[PDB]
Amino acid sequence: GSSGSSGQALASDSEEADEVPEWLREGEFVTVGAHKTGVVRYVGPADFQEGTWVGVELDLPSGKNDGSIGGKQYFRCNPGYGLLVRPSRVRRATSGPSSG
Repeated sequence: GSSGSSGQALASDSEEADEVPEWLREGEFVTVGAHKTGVVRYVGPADFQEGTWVGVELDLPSGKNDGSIGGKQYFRCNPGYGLLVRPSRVRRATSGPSSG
């Protein structure tokens, strides 16, 4: 068993945490694994859960929390157009190569 490519690249595979990227911030376009795209509206820890959370606004109806969760609110826009996921569930999009 030997393919064309070969070699190791030890980088990150020991300390797995919820590190919050630098690009992550309010007014920043991003995408999710299974939650479509959405702009960041909130970025900070929670009260019910530990770690760091990221409020992503979904232009389309497919979220869970209508701006607030378990009482406490973070962002308000419309019922059925809000969601809050961890940084791990958020990636940079930077869409708009030519058009907008």
